[PDB]
Amino acid sequence: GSHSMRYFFTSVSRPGRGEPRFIAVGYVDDTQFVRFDSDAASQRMEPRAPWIEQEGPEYWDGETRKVKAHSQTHRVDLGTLRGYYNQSEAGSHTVQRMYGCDVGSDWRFLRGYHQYAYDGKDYIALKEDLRSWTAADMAAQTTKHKWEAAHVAEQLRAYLEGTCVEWLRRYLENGKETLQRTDAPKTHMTHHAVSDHEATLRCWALSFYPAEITLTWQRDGEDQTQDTELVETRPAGDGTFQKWAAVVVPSGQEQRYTCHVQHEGLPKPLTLRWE
Amino acid sequence: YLKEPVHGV
Amino acid sequence: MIQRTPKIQVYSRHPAENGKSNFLNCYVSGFHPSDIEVDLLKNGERIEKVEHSDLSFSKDWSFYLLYYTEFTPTEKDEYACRVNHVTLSQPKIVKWDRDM
Repeated sequence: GSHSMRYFFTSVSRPGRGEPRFIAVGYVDDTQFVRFDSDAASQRMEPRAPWIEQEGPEYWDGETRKVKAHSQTHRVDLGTLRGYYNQSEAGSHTVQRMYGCDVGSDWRFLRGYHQYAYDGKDYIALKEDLRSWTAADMAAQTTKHKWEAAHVAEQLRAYLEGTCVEWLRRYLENGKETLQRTDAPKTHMTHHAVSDHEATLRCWALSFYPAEITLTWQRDGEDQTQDTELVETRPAGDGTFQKWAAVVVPSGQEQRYTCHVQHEGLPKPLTLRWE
Repeated sequence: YLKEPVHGV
Repeated sequence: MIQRTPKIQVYSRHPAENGKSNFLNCYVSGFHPSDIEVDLLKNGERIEKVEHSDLSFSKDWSFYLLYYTEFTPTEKDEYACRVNHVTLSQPKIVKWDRDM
């Protein structure tokens, strides 16, 4: 079972309303475990899953210290970029940052990431080799030269390949029951007459973890990709996920159609058929 | 476990 | 600057069973920028105690949030989600269907 650790950082300027908004959230695979909100009263990194609540005050005091340092860099960054693009001080702008690491089924480093966007577009990203940078424009090229001269990539590499994966492993061990579990999908199908010569067949997958899943319809064993309505995998609210797939079936043809479900929590892919 | 330090753009 | 319109799904945490406690969700995703206004309605009126997840975003930078509240479904009552965002001329209203 491959795993990842990821932090997502959102910074938004609020012209004439004071300091910019800053949200930090941390995830292990598809489970959120911490948060920081600039507008909340605690002004601290806060637990968002029971298993991390067992870390003591040194852990929390340290994460709070580092999350405040991130916020402060993002506060200076909004003004730097604004100057780089010669932008007015009246418009609201958006900065986003994402970093983390993935490990494979052996729990060993597979890849590390550090990406950065300005107003929803790629601004600067660390390449896969963890030594070079991908700059989206001249403003970005200016950030690149700065980060190159301060040896930022080398510092990131030591974090993503070392510390990042070490703490991922610690987290996987500590939140074993939550994070090392798989919840196979609970499946069912519904049939709803739409008219008198056709009907909607819906295939459901519920209460599954993790979120990755393949849910497809076939007619005589042939893919119906183009003829399927497929919703985006959505969160149930309790740590599990849901998804459905539907097709409009001509009268008397229910038996030509099969619903296919692939998921980590299933020992063998399921083949369902209304009958 | 957050990284540190964090350099400006 | 980039403007991406929210995809909206309105659904319950558990399969709807009349008279049994549950959670009504509104999932908004794929949008940008992040200012967004999301309300849950019961027969047209705004539900008051509505919570939401912490702001986060996908690989293409688009944001996503879950809005949710406790509820007990009934044969009668109608529920909906009403969303506002800079990409929408007016509030988009999506009705809850127990089969979706």
